[PDB]
Amino acid sequence: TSGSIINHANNLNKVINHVFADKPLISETMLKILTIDGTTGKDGYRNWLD
Amino acid sequence: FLTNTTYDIVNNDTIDVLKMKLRNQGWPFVERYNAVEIDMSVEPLRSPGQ
Repeated sequence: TSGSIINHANNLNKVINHVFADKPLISETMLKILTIDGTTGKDGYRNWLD
Repeated sequence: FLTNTTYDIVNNDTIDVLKMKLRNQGWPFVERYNAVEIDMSVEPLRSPGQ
């Protein structure tokens, strides 16, 4: 349903903003792996969380 | 492009014949896939729902 999709989109953005605020929850070791294709680290973690 | 034939050669060819030709050459993408329907409803705010 459109309601479930929208809920996932908004909630996940809030989570992804909180984890990267101040000291990130994920070390730079994974960020290098997730950004190997040039994708921004914030976008890389969000796609992996999906 | 893939089987190395001119358009006029395969003008009378049927869909299944073309699909068979591509698969022998080694091209897997020879099919079209249906989309998935999503249900959506708007809230009855000063108006009947949709």
